[PDB]
Amino acid sequence: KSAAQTEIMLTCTDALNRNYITIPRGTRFLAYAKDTSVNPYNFVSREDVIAIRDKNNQYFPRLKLAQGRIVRTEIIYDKLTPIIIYDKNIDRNQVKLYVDGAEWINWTRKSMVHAGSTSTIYYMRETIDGNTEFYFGEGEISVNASEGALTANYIGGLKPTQNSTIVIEYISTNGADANGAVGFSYADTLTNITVININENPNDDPDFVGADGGGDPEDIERIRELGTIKRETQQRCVTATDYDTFVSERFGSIIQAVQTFTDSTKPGYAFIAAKPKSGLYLTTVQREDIKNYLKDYNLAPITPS
Amino acid sequence: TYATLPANVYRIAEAITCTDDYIYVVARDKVRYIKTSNALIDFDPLSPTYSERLFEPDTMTITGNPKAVCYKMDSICDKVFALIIGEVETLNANPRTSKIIDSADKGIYVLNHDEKTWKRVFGNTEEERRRIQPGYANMSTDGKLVSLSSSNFKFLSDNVVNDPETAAKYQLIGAVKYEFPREWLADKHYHMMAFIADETSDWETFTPQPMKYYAEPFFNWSKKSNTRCWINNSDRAVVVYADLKYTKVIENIPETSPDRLVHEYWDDGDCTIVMPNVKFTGFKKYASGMLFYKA
Amino acid sequence: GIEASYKFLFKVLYNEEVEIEIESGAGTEYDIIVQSDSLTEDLVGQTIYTATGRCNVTYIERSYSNGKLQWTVTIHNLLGRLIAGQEVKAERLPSFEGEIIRGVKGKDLLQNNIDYINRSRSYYVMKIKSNLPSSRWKSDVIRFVHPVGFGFIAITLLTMFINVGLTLKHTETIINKYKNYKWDSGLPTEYADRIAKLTPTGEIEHDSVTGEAIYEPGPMAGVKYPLPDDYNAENNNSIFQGQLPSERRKLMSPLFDASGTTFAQFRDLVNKRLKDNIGNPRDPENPTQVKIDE
Amino acid sequence: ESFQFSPSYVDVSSISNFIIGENEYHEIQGSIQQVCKDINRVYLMESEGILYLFERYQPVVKVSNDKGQTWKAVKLFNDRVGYPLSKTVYYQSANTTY
Amino acid sequence: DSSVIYRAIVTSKFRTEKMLNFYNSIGSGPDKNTIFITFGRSEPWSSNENEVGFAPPYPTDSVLGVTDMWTHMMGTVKVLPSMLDAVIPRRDWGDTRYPDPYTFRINDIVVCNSAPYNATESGAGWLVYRCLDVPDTGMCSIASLTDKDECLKLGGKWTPSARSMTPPEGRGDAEGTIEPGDGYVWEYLFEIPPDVSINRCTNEYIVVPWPEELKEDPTRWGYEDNLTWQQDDFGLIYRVKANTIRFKAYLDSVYFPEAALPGNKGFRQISIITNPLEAKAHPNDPNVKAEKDYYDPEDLMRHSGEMIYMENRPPIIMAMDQTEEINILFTF
Amino acid sequence: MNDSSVIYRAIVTSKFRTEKMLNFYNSIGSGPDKNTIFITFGRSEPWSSNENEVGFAPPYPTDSVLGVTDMWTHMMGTVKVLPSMLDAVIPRRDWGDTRYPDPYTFRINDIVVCNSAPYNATESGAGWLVYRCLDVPDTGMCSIASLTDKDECLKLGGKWTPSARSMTPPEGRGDAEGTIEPGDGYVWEYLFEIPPDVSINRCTNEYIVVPWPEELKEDPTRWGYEDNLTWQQDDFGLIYRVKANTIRFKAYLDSVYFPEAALPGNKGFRQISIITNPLEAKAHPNDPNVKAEKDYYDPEDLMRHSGEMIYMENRPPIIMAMDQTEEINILFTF
Repeated sequence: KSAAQTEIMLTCTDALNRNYITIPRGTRFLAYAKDTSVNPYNFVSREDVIAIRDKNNQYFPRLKLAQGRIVRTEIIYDKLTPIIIYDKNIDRNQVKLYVDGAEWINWTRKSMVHAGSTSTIYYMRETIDGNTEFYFGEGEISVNASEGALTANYIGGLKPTQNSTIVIEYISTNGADANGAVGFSYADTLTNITVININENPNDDPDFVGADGGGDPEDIERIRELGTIKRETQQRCVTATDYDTFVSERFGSIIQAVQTFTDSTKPGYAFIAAKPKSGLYLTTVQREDIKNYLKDYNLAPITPS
Repeated sequence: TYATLPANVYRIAEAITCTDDYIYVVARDKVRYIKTSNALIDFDPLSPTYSERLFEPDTMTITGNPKAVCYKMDSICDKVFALIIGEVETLNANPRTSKIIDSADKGIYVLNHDEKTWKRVFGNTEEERRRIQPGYANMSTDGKLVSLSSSNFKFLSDNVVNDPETAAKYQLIGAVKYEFPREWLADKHYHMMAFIADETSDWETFTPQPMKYYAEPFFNWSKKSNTRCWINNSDRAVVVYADLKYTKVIENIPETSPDRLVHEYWDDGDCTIVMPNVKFTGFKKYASGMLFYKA
Repeated sequence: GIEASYKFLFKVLYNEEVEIEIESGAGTEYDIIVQSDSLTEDLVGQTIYTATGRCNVTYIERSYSNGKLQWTVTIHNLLGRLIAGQEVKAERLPSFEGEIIRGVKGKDLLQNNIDYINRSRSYYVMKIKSNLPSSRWKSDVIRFVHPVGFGFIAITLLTMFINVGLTLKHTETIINKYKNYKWDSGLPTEYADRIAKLTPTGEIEHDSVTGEAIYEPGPMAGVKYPLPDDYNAENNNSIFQGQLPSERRKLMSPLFDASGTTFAQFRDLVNKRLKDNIGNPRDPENPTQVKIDE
Repeated sequence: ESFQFSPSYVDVSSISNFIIGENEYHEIQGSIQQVCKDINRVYLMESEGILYLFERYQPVVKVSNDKGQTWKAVKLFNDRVGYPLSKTVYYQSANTTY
Repeated sequence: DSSVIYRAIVTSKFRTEKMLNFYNSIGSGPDKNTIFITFGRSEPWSSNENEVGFAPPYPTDSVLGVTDMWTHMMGTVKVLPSMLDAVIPRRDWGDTRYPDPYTFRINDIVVCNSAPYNATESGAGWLVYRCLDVPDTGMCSIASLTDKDECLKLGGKWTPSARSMTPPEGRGDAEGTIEPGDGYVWEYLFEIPPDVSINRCTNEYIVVPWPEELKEDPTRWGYEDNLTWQQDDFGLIYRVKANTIRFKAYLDSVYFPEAALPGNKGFRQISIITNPLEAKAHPNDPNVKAEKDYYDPEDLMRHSGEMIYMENRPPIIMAMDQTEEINILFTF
Repeated sequence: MNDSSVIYRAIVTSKFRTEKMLNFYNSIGSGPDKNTIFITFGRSEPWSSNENEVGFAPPYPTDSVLGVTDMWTHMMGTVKVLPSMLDAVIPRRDWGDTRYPDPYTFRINDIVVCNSAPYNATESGAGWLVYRCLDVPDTGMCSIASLTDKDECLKLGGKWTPSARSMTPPEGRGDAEGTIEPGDGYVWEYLFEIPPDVSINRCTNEYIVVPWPEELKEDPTRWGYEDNLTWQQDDFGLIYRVKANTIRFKAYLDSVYFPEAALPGNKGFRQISIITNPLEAKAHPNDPNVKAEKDYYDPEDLMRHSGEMIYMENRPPIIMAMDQTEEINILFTF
């Protein structure tokens, strides 16, 4: 179940003139949705903002946003009982599990190998009953006595040490039924803030309604995806037409008309030919930047050109 | 300005202050109000009075200690400080450059104005006062910093307390564990600290903060060009050029005169505005967005 | 098949050990500018070598300076440190003769010779170059990893990880105070011990414990005697205080009236000695001090 | 690279938070030189006018626009200058260096 | 127990000096030790060698364990001071292959600028930063407490619960603060030239310069500019608290007279001996201390010098490729 | 890493522990390269309310600069440790003393001294001869640590308490090559000489001194060699064969060198460090700099925090009254 995102820039002032205002992550924005309901919907922010103070004292936080509540449910880790939160309104996109006293990156889909041993990456899966499991990797940082080296000993993410604290946070949402928007009513009691107005359409976009994600996906649409997994080579380019697939998928907003051709008698290169959608030759810090993001995948010998 | 002194501070000079409205000079803990522009002057034949504007008549002479040998003094916005070391050498008059000793009343001294009297907010106690040493101390100030300077950190009183737990697992009957009061102290050699305090307060009780450049307090502040200079003990001279944004400010000329490329036309309405093709090179951050025109 | 999959493989299956492999692969790139005619493109992908070093060419982009022709070639996976003034001939299309200026130093491999840098040329073979007997993984690198078109040779490296630096525990530090003797000296306050038994530091030891002779207390305690009613030659103030008191507050001073003091050196005060608790067999029995770590 | 722009941004100050900048820095380009015989007594002031150095007494000062690569000696102090008790000599505000 | 008690701990700086003492101890003249690496042990032990696990004979330090060794020694190499180097644990900023990519303890040296995902300056250099502070949020270290400062008193190690956006960008101490944005106050310390990093630095450790190579130029190391209240503070090997040293040599450098044996049958045990005497025909000769470059172990006197380290390992057969590497990283 | 397919075995032996120590002392010397050592003295502050007593103890120092900085604040004076004062030691077991628990015995490899005392004195023109160690225990009667027993179980197991006394444990200088075995079993292996002058000076109730190489190689026959054919085997030197593996240095604190501080009431509260390679005041800061070679520098003139602090300790009172010298012994295994 995917919550409803949006982006709003806000105008706030406060008694203190402090050179940089800051808005904490968790906040409370009350929002009406037309059609389906009457009673409000609770929007909570995401990440945080800084902005500045300029001319007549004003602040312009651009902060992003999402619907639903926020919950912690700390408990404690052990090597046997899996975490397994319960409420099915979780939004598996927005989560920060940190729990270690430090934040770990959500690895849910990066594949694996790109993260070596002891990497802080943690995983998650589905369950047979419909819940979510936060299970971590398997590996330890243990070091010998007479050695002294670090020596990451296993594969996957670093397994949290026993009895170590855990606290996680996810966005529990009321569902896609809140798709829409009305005037956002600021509540979000803070230290010193006065919210003047809110313009829910920054960037001066075209015809606009408060955006969202969908609800739970359908059933039959699930089956056609695994058929599109096996046939899809993920986190690699093994073919001459695979480079043209990844280069054009991401960078197609700038690059256009790519082809890659492998030349015998010069094994180990696989030149690719890319053209800008704007100019003629590829600029530096572009040609360089196209050469990256293919180093994360690549393969083998045979490195790009 | 020119000439010198109320004639009490003649020769025997100590530091400087510009402020904005008018200059400050100090000797033997004295002062002068010399106006930066449009001070009083007359040629009435007393003193050379060459139309070199004479100073304001009076003087403040902070606290009760003559020859108190105030150290370097500096200013930002409208306010000053004038750190004094101590001493006076314990004997009145005499040069202030020899045999400095430790005396009471040492402090930064403020000088919030309109009372012509200086408040002295930093050292109120031997704890804070001892932190200043006759050697190796400076008040130098980058814009909105006023770093002070120090060394000679020592655990004092509450820095050691309690330790019940060490009495456990042992018989010791008593123990003393440090509280590690946090004061940013430099690495390298001659570990240095800083009392830097800024805004948020009205200055007023400096508190320890990280020193950016390692003896930022020893630099000679400058306002025009807003750079700070100093000399490395290796005999090299170091420069800190401060900072800038990349704003070009394209084509700045008043409406008068030719050579202005950007200008606005009109034909039966229908605005047409023309620009040179702004371009620039060298910016070393990989960041992009508008060229972002603004006035 | 992609690099860093090996590093994931050897973790999972063949031993636990780390791996490092280098072919003419992906890697960091360096900038080198070379001047020649005949440098017409498609050299990208070839192997450039000089007398000193060997390398490959990623990107052929031209530079601009008057005279000759100067290209800035993007070079990667360099080994052998090509240097200015070298004649830089390409392996094939031979026809490349040129000169390098503004080179770079990629890699060492001890003595630098175009002959030695090749030895037997690896060409496109790949060096798995991780630990291991090489017969355990060799079956498993093929099948689950590696492309079918590359050479794949195995070589070994060894890492000792000597752990020295344990101990260095400083053991016990021990200091003991002295009452010592200088020609200043002055009035004692009474006396204690100072001799027992015969003349020559009487009855040397008991011979049971050997060492130094026993000491009997002798005259025990009382007033320090008035001193010769002045005791101060100049009535001076000696070291922060007058001579008549202090200036010799020491309870132990040579009188000339006993053989207790001997000569030179110092007398050690054994009543108070800071005693290392844990140590060699000898040890001072019940210890005076103890070292208890945090 | 951050900062999705919008309209409704009114004053530059408001979005001034996102602008490319130099973060400042410090260099050396030192080694100075002595004026008169006193290497300790010299002073240093850098400004728009670049690298003024002062003697304790003698009015002759040396100036370099090359950032210490080469020094040139000149007059223009034409007085005993000063012997302040710490370091600073040049102290300036709103131009008007003195 | 009632007695005077004193609580004392040797400082970590003691180690780095001890490390600096082992270096400089390599030289030609007397009072300068000379270290050799020895391999030997051609004959295989048991038949379970070449299998998995099974362990070797555990080596002993007695006189019997030394005597046989000298009988089996296949070849040796002399360690020159140039091929020895200081090393420290490297944490690449924002690398996902090592724990806590975006978070950092109070003081942890972290290299940045190498590989694209960290950019900062260009012109390479592999910049390094100590990190003097952290954002304050998240529970840390002993018991519970709450706030950073109180967790910094009473010992404690505070882990920031907020990822640190962007690498340290500047050339001088305390590059944080000075702006409403977050981040914390990294402190530049030196630089690593690109040329040395491709050779001298592996991915586990980054070299830190001996207080010698910093002379005959500082600039190459990016140390050319520094606060330096002292005329020099020249050696920074103390600043990093460098606790360890690392050795590297190519097996083409070690000398095997036979030249077909080490390849066919591996050297099963490696040991490093100090101060061997040259071959003496009879005990008619004065004692000389070993010099020049190779020493076929025939020319070494038996038990000639003392041996600090023995290793016993399965066969480790070696190919003749001009690159394979010794390591032997000391932790001093 | 853990549980790897290959498993290797590495001793690190003993000698590395000693040889590493030798390199420490092998440059203490005079010059720019030789990094001399300086000890240092303590704090004047009462350090607490409960200060003088047996229970309780100073707070545990901290290696951080926040603790490095307070010493140079609270420190007075630094005595210097010459190269000659530091010395390498051994626990000094001796046969015949009744004071120490076990009179003779001395199982397997142990160091003995005799001719040092009333009880053990023999053949004395040479003073202490005795650093010789026991090559083999005597025949049987060893009941060792476990169940098994016989002359076997030293190999699979621990050490032998021979249960039989030794007699005539004095010995000659030694047998040619290998050494003497006077009595029943208890073969003795003669280890150097130790003349009397160095004894009464640089030994103590605990431990004992061994010469460094560069002395013995320089001068046999004072420390008494040329009896040893195994000498020419591995050059002179022998700090290794003794397995010294420990170093202590000491310092004389004389209140004369610090007449200030030493007044009626100085309480010398804790803090007593060590340090390395300090520097002079420099006069005015710009100047060249010099290595500090002069004894008992005052705290001022040292360039606060010059050199690096190599050791720390806290001893809560001490005393440090005038005319009473102070002798500090500190013992490291490096």
